Amino acid sequence: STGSATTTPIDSLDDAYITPVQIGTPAQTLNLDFDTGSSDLWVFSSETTASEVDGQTIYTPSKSTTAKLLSGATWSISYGDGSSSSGDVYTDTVSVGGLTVTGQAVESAKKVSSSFTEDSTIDGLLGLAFSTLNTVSPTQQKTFFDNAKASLDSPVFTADLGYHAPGTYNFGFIDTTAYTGSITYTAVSTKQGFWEWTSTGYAVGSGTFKSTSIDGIADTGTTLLYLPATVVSAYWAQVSGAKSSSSVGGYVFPCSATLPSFTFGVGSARIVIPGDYIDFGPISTGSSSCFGGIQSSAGIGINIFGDVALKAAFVVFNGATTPTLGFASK
Repeated sequence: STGSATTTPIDSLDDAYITPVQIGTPAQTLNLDFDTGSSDLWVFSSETTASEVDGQTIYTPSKSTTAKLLSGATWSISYGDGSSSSGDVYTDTVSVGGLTVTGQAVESAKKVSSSFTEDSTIDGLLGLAFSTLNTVSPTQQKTFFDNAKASLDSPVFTADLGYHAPGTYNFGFIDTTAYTGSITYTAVSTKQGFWEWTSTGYAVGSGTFKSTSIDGIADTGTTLLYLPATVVSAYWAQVSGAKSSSSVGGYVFPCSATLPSFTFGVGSARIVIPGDYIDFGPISTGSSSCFGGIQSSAGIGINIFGDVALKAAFVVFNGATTPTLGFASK
């Protein structure tokens, strides 16, 4: 089997991407944030505290003839940005782009933190990291991909995120029309539950490539590119007037700037992030200070190849017995 679904930016800055997902019988379609950095499929629901729902579409398990309470199961997750959610668990039928999993754990939110409430466009998360990170207790549950994998034509999914435009998540096949040149594959460590890999270095603009190992995670659920402070400083030093602002919470730059590209290495191959991908717009409405898309990972504790990086590539999440990651230009 295979599946193919379009993923769409939630706003004009590509702050996140949503993908329609069918849950239950009859189908209830929710727009979920596909997140290769976590492993819970959770949704706003009829059980979510009313004051914490503000415009999201909810899953109502009582209206699904295939929903079953997973008795005694609870979940609770906290993400790197301090956001969180928790609740109980149903199993139900879940379909993405024509690919169907029966008995998928659908984690129903009883509580969500303020940033989730405040984002009316995201109805939940669909985790695509390794199932070892799943938070369901006392019986850990599998991700949608883990459940689908054996049925897929090939045990892979691909992320093809757009810049200020829709893109595609495919399951079970590699669309050879969706990228240019060849796909370069690179090793993955699953030890921390992430799609963790090591970039071979970077360049800023037309500058020379610096060969240096950068361990980090391929994370569609993080907006920006978070890298070591040394790398980030080298980038922003090429932008007149750019500075790290403690009050704003990262590097800002004059909105009048033309940003340089940023290149990262994948083995001997190179992925080029155009300068415009690194512009996240005014820090507040009407400001001439703009927020940068490349930020320091210092104090996160891990480097993160988030959407800013991934959207410059066609990315293969290869779930073979020994997982690997593939990157192609597009």
